[PDB]
Amino acid sequence: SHENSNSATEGSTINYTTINYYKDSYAATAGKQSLKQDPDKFANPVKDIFTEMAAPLK
Amino acid sequence: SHENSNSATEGSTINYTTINYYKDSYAATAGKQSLKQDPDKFANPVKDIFTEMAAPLK
Amino acid sequence: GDRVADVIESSIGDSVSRALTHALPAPTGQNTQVSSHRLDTGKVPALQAAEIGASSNASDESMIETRCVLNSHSTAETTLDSFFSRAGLVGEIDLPLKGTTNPNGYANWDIDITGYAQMRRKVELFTYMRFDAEFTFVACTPTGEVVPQLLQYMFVPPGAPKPDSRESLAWQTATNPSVFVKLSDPPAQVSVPFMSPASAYQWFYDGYPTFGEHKQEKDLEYGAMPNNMMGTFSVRTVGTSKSKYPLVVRIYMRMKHVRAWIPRPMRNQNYLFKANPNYAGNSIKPTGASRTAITTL
Amino acid sequence: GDRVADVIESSIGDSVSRALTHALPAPTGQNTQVSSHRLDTGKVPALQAA
Amino acid sequence: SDRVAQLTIGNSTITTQEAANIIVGYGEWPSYCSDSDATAVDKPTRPDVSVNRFYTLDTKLWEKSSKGWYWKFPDVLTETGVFGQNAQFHYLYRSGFCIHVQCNASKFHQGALLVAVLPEYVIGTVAGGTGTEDTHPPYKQTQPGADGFELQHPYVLDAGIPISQLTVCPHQWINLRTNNCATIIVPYINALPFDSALNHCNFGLLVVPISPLDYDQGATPVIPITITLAPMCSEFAGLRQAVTQ
Amino acid sequence: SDRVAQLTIGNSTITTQEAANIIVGYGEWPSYCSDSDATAVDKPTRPDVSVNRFYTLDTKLWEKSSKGWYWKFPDVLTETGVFGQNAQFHYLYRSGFCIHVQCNASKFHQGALLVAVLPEYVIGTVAGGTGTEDTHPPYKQTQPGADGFELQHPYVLDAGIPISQLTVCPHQWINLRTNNCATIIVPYINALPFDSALNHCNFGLLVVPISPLDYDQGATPVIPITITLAPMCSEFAGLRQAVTQ
Ligand SMILES: CCCCCCCCCCCCC/C=C\[C@H](O)[C@H](N)CO
Ligand SMILES: [K+]
Ligand code: NA
Ligand code: NA
Repeated sequence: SHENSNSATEGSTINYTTINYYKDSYAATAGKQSLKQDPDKFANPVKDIFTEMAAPLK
Repeated sequence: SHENSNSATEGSTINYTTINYYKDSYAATAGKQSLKQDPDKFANPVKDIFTEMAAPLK
Repeated sequence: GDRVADVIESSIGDSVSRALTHALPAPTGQNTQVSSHRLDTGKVPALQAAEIGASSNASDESMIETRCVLNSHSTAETTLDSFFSRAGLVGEIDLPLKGTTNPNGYANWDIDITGYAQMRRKVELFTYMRFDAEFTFVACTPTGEVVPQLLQYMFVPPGAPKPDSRESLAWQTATNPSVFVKLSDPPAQVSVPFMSPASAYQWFYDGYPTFGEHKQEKDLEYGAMPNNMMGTFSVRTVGTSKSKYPLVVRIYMRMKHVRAWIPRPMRNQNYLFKANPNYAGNSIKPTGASRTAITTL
Repeated sequence: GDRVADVIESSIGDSVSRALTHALPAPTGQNTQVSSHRLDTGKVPALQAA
Repeated sequence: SDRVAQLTIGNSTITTQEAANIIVGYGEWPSYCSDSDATAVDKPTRPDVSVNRFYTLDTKLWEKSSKGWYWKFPDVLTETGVFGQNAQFHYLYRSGFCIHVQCNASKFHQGALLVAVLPEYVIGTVAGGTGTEDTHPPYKQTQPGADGFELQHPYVLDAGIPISQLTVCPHQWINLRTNNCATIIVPYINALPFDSALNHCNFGLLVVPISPLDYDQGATPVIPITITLAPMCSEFAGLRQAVTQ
Repeated sequence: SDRVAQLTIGNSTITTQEAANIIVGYGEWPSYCSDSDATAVDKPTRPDVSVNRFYTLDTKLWEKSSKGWYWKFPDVLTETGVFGQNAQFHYLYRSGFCIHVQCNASKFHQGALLVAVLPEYVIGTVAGGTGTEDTHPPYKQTQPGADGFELQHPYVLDAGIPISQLTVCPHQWINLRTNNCATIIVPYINALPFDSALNHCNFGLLVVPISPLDYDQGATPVIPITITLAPMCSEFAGLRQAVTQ
């Protein structure tokens, strides 16, 4: 379509498939989000990574 | 479409993207305007322009 | 044909408007470029001559040392349609049961949007305006209640017969446009074209509509512009018998496809009368707030 | 590394002494050249601004 | 080279040695009406040199207590020269204007005038003071002729609008330590291609002191402000007998 | 074009409409210390905009009887702004300076100031008058801070040397009929690559009236001299706690 880029997610590393009937994109449906995850950001934010087989503190 | 050119903006140096379901164009949505500006018309309407670096009254 | 040199080298008749300036695209605010120190003679961006009539051309970069800023801030919300294409109240019509005003089930309202201050102050920022409009009609009782009543709205252009009763023959509306709607239905809404005999409506007309002596008796016509007089909006309850309900019709206008010319200073005194700039001479107020001294906040 | 423009276009750290003047060889006193009369407007070597 | 100027049109020439450039209102020079904007079908008359020339119409005295004045266009000129005659004999008229306001003092005097052009300058009244009376300005006030008229309440421009924002209109300042004149070129401004020179004033000229005139006792105390103007690209149509109102 | 000037450094801009060019001391612009001239091994800190900017430090009144004043660098600034803080927290310091001395009067006033920079300005005493006492100048006199200090014997510059030869140093004159400011750019001058901002003043600034101030009774009698200066290419090293002396 030919609307404005009003949505709160314009420039998000994940892309959506939404529906809209208005010139402003924030009026659009929530749609579908891509299913990417990065748990290491929270669960394993160590500088020097350690493998599963080794002893963590060597 | 195949309507009449009834709009108040027919012949405007700026073009719009509107929606309409009637034969008269003035029934259309406001749409989007192009984003051109000419501030000099009001802020700098001098006959002989002067640059930023020079002394205005020489 | 023209043989004398002065007729040949004449610019009499040049119909091309020679413009000194031109519009450029500007969808975002201007960016900031890196700047450094400048210790130089001859070049002086800070110094100006306001007498010329232009605004200062000095920028952030030439007055202080700046970093680079990439500005993505949009300029879209300050276009004329963004500013004006919002519906505001421009008229109110009372159709009471008992009363001095419109007591007989019908009313004629001359179309004039200068009776309400919010809207009036915005449009008067410009001298000339050309636009289409969407009119919405909100009707209910004075308490805001919705009752089962049928109404008729009719647009009466200048020269068409204005109804003078709820039963006027004019309501046959064979050519004028009319809207029949129930108070129980959503607000009636229609699109209106740009209708002036002129190329634009003008909120200010420094003149008289007719020739002649301008004796004090007819000074109420100073500033009267027939080109802005679009006619009458007439409303009635649809019946030969009086309505059981007191009614109120609120009229909202939303401009669209707007063009404006000649900006002017914005109103700083209260409005007193419709289409005339009279202000109370005994209560001239400063444009804004005051303080006790120029050296303290 | 430096990504912001102002760091890239920076003169912080310039260690070169920029000199406005330079020495020239001068083993003898300067000579005198022939000169004639000059009756001209605009040009004025005698006038200075100390 | 921004300070010296010569304006020559018709059989008249103006000089100034202390100018501050020239303002071309709304960045557009005056021009004749095109065949597509026009509506009236009679061939217009364009007198040229006999009407597009400078007319010096009036002199006011700037006093330490002056409030400011205004003139209306083309009203100021409807009774002057060949221009006036044409404006009277014809129903339709249109033209642009070159306005040159003059005021010289000395390097020991001070003060600043704001010289502005305000299109469609509708005058308001004080509404009986209390604001309850819908009174209207009389003819001599809306169209003062060559004499101009003095502002009663300059701050609201006798029209309920702030003079502080008048600079949003084509203007120049005559700041005595800098210049002695203001020059503004105005194109024809209207929502119609031609109009009546008598019933409608397209714009008003405002000359208002913002920084009051001052000088020490002993310096010339009479400081005049003279208004000189020239119609540009004048066209007239709809000919009949002469009419003044 | 030699008379008008704008100096912008940091978040500060100076303008002048009656300048007399700019002097670049010893024909050399300030620069940072090279890796071959340097000796101290810690990585220096170069704060940039927060310290290389104009600081207006003091105003003196020029009177018909004024003797002249001096200020010492970097002493004048060791307690001002972010520059001061850095000079206090670090053992080592170096920088150049842009000095702008200001003094305007009127076309009816007269007088001439000599504005000069004298590197290593060692102050002497009158030796008990008879010259038999080896007395020494006190701290408040050798490093007067932002207030500066008044010369007791300008002719010998309070140091037994002729002010008549002070022009062998980077300088300008503020001769009222001509200009209203002096601008001197000074590179870092020392026999070492960096030094203590507290223990050593690299140069002194001298502002001395040579042709006395004069005017007729009735003309503004208060004629200030204001000193504004900006460090250029500042570098600091040898960090520890803050020290003022
Ligand atoms: C069936 C219902 C139709 C209602 C028709 C409404 C037509 C309104 C036309 C818009 C007119 C714009 C306002 C014009 C002029 C101003 O109000 C004043 N006269 C200015 O003095
Ligand atoms: K941008
Ligand atoms: Na400038
Ligand atoms: Na010379």
